[PDB]
Amino acid sequence: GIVEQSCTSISSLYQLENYCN
Amino acid sequence: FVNQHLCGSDLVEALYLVCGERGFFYTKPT
Repeated sequence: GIVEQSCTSISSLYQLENYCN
Repeated sequence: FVNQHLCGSDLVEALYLVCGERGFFYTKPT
């Protein structure tokens, strides 16, 4: 899925664009 | 887009930079 490994937040926030409200 | 291991307050704050949608909510451990 996402996170749980390197905490990512680097090459996957384009995905994080759907975390906001 | 540098360094790694952020998800905690970094996917969060960094979200203010990625989403910036008047707020956000991600899943955090514990």
